[PDB]
Parts: sequence; structure tokens; C-alpha cells
Amino acid sequence: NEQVRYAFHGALQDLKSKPFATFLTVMVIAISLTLPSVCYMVYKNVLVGRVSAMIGVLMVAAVFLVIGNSVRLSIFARRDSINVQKLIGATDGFILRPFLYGGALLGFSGALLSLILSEILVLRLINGLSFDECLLLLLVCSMIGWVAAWLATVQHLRHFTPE
Amino acid sequence: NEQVRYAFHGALQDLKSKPFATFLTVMVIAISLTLPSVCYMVYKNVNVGRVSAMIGVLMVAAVFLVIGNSVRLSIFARRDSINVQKLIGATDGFILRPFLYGGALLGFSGALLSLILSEILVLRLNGLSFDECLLLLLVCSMIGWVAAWLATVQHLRHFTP
Amino acid sequence: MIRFEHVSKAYLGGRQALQGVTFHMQPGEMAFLTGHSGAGKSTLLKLICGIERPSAGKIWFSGHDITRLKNREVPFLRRQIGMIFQDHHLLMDRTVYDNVAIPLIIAGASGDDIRRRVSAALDKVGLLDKAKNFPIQLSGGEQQRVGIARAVVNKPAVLLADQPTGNLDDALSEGILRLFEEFNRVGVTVLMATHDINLISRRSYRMLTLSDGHLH
Amino acid sequence: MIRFEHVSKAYLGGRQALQGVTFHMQPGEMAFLTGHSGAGKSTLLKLICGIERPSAGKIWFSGHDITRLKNREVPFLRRQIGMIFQDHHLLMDRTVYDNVAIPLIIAGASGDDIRRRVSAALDKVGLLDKAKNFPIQLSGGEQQRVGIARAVVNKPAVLLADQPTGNLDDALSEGILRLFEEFNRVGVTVLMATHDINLISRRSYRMLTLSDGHLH
Ligand SMILES: Nc1ncnc2c1ncn2[C@@H]1O[C@H](COP(=O)(O)OP(=O)(O)OP(=O)(O)O)[C@@H](O)[C@H]1O
Ligand SMILES: Nc1ncnc2c1ncn2[C@@H]1O[C@H](COP(=O)(O)OP(=O)(O)OP(=O)(O)O)[C@@H](O)[C@H]1O
Repeated sequence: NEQVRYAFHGALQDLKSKPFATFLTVMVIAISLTLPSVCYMVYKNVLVGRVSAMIGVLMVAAVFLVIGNSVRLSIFARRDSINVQKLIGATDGFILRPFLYGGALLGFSGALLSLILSEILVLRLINGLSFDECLLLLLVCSMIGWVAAWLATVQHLRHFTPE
Repeated sequence: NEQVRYAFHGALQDLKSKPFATFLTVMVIAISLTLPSVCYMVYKNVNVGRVSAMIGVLMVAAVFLVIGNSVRLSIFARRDSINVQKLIGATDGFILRPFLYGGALLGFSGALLSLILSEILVLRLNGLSFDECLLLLLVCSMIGWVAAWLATVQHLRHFTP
Repeated sequence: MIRFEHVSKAYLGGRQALQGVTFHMQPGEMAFLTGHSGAGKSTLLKLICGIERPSAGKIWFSGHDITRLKNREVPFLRRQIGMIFQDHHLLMDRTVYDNVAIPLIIAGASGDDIRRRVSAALDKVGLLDKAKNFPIQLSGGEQQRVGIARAVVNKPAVLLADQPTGNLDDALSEGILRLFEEFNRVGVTVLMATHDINLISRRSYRMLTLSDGHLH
Repeated sequence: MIRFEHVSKAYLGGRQALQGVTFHMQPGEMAFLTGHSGAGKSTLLKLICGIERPSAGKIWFSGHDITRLKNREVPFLRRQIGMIFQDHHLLMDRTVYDNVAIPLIIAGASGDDIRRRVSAALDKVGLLDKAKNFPIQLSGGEQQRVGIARAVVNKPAVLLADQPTGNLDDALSEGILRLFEEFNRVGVTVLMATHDINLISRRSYRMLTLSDGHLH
């Protein structure tokens, strides 16, 4: 509880330090997420579906890789701070928590901006996503960011070891 | 002519140093480019007006963003070597060349990989022609070049008195 | 506390930094580690910290064999040691206060205690006015003193200094040595690797000389 | 060559590193720069190289006013100077040979000339057998000597060394000083900031003392 607030402030301090890099990172996630949402809603409002069942999996695969790539390159620029904390004598979990939260908020921010884009498209030219669908999308994107951050941080962790 | 080879060798060294990171960087650009490929294939074979124009711009807006962001972060990781080389007395053009060639190569590999993925889908279940393939490769290379130029130029204005 | 038994170290490539190093340092003892460039002093200090692993022999720290420590108990070893590095290994994105306070945050101290102890540690090395700056806005000697203050904040049992007086003039070097002696007067072990004879000639301590990875 | 007229330097925040420094150095002259930690030595050296811009006064390098240089002429100034840094500023992803040879490549020399000159320069600092290694595989003194070799490979008009003797013992410090004197014997200006009173005591050169940004 005491260390949770310290990690949470550590994640926002990084994101606020480079607003342009973060905003450009999030803007990619929103664009890559707004397409599946329009395609889902146009099909929901309205045998050819089986011919696109092998193509619907394609758009969802992009968002796994975009967020995973986005968090990976963020931790790489900070791979020096990982080494310093390991030298002082920090445990693996202590280093991990700042990075897990920053990835989760990165995916959450992109999904939140994705929903705003989808609504604007609807107003231009039918009903949009429901509250449950929006919450599910936000949760899934947050989990994707969390898993990607964990993978990247653990990969960089087993590098500064005595071996 | 004497510095083109040295710039080219440094571009490959940065990409080859981390094959796992570079390939994943390539892999995302390939996935994003596959969507316009199949959609253009279906529309070409089959053939609302205002129900796909806003979609069409949506995918093309992605490739600019995915390529630009990938080059943005790769240069940020190596921004220390820009400062060191600037202290010695290298000009802007000398520093810029290795980063420009890395940007063009990064898009070229991604566009070439998306061509293979689109070909697999046709084989799995008529498609793009040689001219369209060349056009897509050239467009992706041009986007990568511009992204690398922008990122490196913004990094050069930081390390100044 | 510290024991070396036929310690050898060879890096990946065949460059043997050490060859058959063996010695013993009782608790609270102070000593100097000297040698030429490339002798292998920083390798010895890192082998003490568990950053590197010896290729032969055994290393004992506080009576516990740390030759083959698992990755899970390494932080508990490194918490008792106050290590000063040669490149100062700072966090450039955090203030001087956060840099000096991170050992206490890892330890789990209270806010008032952290404030008091960080203020005292910064006051020892003459960097109390420089608590809000970032390491970029400091000098090389000031950054080295930031590293020193970070090292002496958590009350370690063993001090490992990796040339802590370079970038510091003779007055500051004498002050830092006096600070280390003050810490050694309360039972703390100190091992200071350096190659300035002017500082070490005026105090009679144990002498450890390294020549191509050989101990005398 | 080097001329200062009422130069001042104040950083962002109101910290004045220099105040009213004025001096002059004739071509081929050798001198020392000393002071306490935080005195303002590296700021002076950076002001010579054009890395920093003076807040007041004027600076002349080889008779050309460089107090307001355009960004298109900075490389042409910095190609004439061999600068040694306190952090050694190496490229960690390239070998020692590439690090030493990059000034020649920027200048535009041929392959065989690069081979010969870089081998000679690496032999001057005693690092010829380490030409293929990476800077991670080097000690602190060896990395400092790699920076020195990079500095003295392009036959400069001015040498700006900032404590190139820390991490080096007395014998290697003496050798580096003799190397600098060998370069000064052909008309190279040397201005060396140092913390070593013993090293400068046995040779009689010009002395420049700095205290809180003031020259004596
Ligand atoms: N990462 C590394 N990989 C391989 N060899 C290394 C590495 N770091 C240092 N060495 C080598 O190990 C030997 C000992 O280096 P070390 O830095 O421990 O010596 P040192 O005497 O403390 O140096 P200095 O006086 O310059 O600080 C030298 O041959 C050095 O070049
Ligand atoms: N980047 C910076 N921004 C602001 N102030 C700085 C910066 N770097 C140094 N200073 C300050 O400028 C003054 C002079 O520092 P400088 O490093 O030039 O002195 P120095 O005598 O060469 O130091 P040292 O002896 O420790 O190597 C000090 O007050 C220092 O803290």
C-alpha cells in the first residue's frame, strides 16, 4: 500500500516527462483500435461472414503488437535505471511495479481515446457501442498493456545478472 | 560516394545488433499494411460511397503513424551517439545519413513482408500486381525516410548551445 | 567479515583480471587497495558485492558463503553494503533527494525518518543546498559526492569505495577520508580502492597492492 | 590563440559559474587550470570549445570572435580542437578502433592513412592490443586513455584536457603529461584542468587558479 502510491507516481512522472512521445504512442493505439470497433458495429447493425472470419482476426492481432512494441521501446530507453536499482539491492517486484502500471495506463489511454474516435465517426454517419462493450474494451486493452510491460521488463531483468 | 558505404554499414549494424527487437518492429508494420492490401483486392475483384471513404483513410493513416513511431523510438534509444558525434565536429548531414537509411530500410522490410502475408491469404482462400507491389514498397520507403529525417532533426536541435 | 580463498576471475575472452587472490579482513577494519591501471581492483570490489561471480575459489561475506548465491538472495546481500562506484551510477531523471533517498524507500522507512536521514547525509558531504537539483546540473565532484552520500545513508556494515576521491581536490579528499574514518570508528568495515599516494601516505592502514591480478 | 575579455557565465537558475574571467594564451603555450570542486573549470573549457555560450564578454579563438558563432560554423571550430572530457563520452556500441578513427572519417581520410594513424595513436597511449575491443570491455583508466587517443589522433591546433589523469596512477599520469609535452613541442597549445598538485609541482608552467568563478 505504501509502495503502491510511490510506483503510481513514478509511472505518471515518466509519461508527463515526454508528452509528445506518449501522445504519439497513444494516437497509434487509438487508430489501430477504432477500426475493429467500426467494423464490429456495422456488422452488428446489419454466406459471406465466414469469408471474413479469417480476416477479423487480423485487425485484432495488430493491437497486441502495437502496444507490445510501444511498451518495449519505452523500457529499453530506461534499461539503465533498471541496472542502478539492481546494484543498490532492490528486489525484482520493486523494479517491476512502475513499469507494469505505465504500460497499463498506456493501453487504457489508447482505448479511452479509441472510444472517442468511434463516437465521432457515428455522429458523422445506427447505434454505437454500449457501456458494457466500452468497459470490456478498456479492460482488455489494460490487460494487454500489463502483459506487454511485464514481458519487456522481465526480458531486460535477466540481462543484468552475475550469471 | 566514399561516405555512402560507411553510412550504409552503420544502418545495418544498428538493426542487426538487436534482431529480436527489429523483427518485432518489422512485424507490426507488416500487419498494418496487410489490411489495405486485402480490402483493395476484394474491392478490385467485386467491382457505399461514403461508407468506405472514411474507412479507407483510416488504414492509410495507420501506416504513417506505425512507421513514424517505430523510427521515433529507435533513434531516441541511440540519441547519445548523436551528441558524442556532434561534439567531435561532425556536420548535420554526416549524422543524418545513417538514420535516413535506417528509416527507409525499416519500411521496405515491412512492406515486403506484408506482400508475402497478402499472397498467403489469396493462396489460403487474383490480387495485387507487380506495379502495385512496387508502388507500395516505394511509398513505405518514402514514409520511413521522412520519419527518420523528422526524428533526427528534432534530436539535433536539442544538443545545441 | 570478508574472506578470499584462492579467488580467480577470468572474463569472457581470456583476459584474467585476477589470479589466486586470498586475504582476510576482520570486522571494523580499514584498508587501502592500490595498483596500476588494469590491475583488477574494481573486479575485486564487484566480486565482493556479488555483481560478478568468481571463476575459482570461494568468497565468504559475514561468514556466509556467497560463491554461488541464487538470484533471490542477492538483494539482501547488497542491502548491507554501501557501494561507491567509479562512474557514479546515478539516476539522471530524479532529483538529488530521490537519488539519496531510494535506499530508504527500498528499505521501507517512514517519511519523517527519510527526510531527516537524507538531510543529514547531504549535510555531511556539503550538498544540502543541492537537494532539489538534477544530476545534470552538478559538477563531476558534486556528482561523486552525491554517490558518496547515497552510499552512507543506510548505515551499512561494509563500505566499498571505488576511487571515491577522484574529481575531488585535496581538501575534499581529506574530508571524505575523515568521514570514512568517522564511520569506521563505530565498527564499520571499509575497503577503499585508490591510486593517490599523497592521501594514503599520511595515515597508516593495511596495504593491499595489485599487480596483474596478483595480491601482495 | 585563446583570449578572454570580461567573460561571464550564468546557468539557468541564477548559478554563476564564472565572473569576470580574463586571460590570454599565445600559440604553442602550455598551462594548468586548478581550483576547488565546483570552481568553474569545465565551464571554461566548454566555453573555449563553443559548447556553452558566454553570458557576457567576448571570446577569441585563433583571432576569430567565436562568442556568437552560427550553428553552421561550430563543426569547423571543433575540428581544430582535441578535447578530452571528464565522462570520456565514448560510443559504447563501436569498437575502440572505430572510436579513435571517427575524427579521421569525419575529416575524410583514406583507408590506409586511417590504419596507420590510428595504430600509431593507440600505440602512444599503450592500447594497441585493445583495438578490437568494445569500451564496455575496458577499465576506467583504459576508457580515459581511449578518449585521449581519440583526441590526439587528428593533429590538433589546441588541446583541451579536463583532468585526463584521474583513473590513472602516477606513472601513467607522468607518461600522459610527457605525451602532451611532446605534442606541445611542435606548437600545439595545451590548457589542462587538473586536481593533481603533485603532478604540477615538478614542472614549471603557467598557473591559472579559479575560486568561485574568479581568475587569479
Ligand atoms: N566488462 C569487461 N569484460 C572483460 N574484461 C574486462 C571488463 N571490464 C574490465 N575488464 C578487464 O579486466 C581487467 C581488470 O579491470 P578493472 O577495471 O577491474 O581494473 P582496475 O585496476 O580496477 O582499473 P582502473 O585502475 O582503470 O580503475 C583489465 O584487463 C580490464 O580491461
Ligand atoms: N549543467 C549545469 N547546469 C547548471 N549549473 C551547472 C551545470 N554544470 C555545472 N554547473 C555548476 O556550475 C559551476 C561550475 O561547475 P563546473 O563543473 O564547471 O566546475 P569544476 O570546477 O570543473 O568542477 P569539478 O572540479 O567538480 O570537476 C558549479 O556551481 C556547478 O554546480
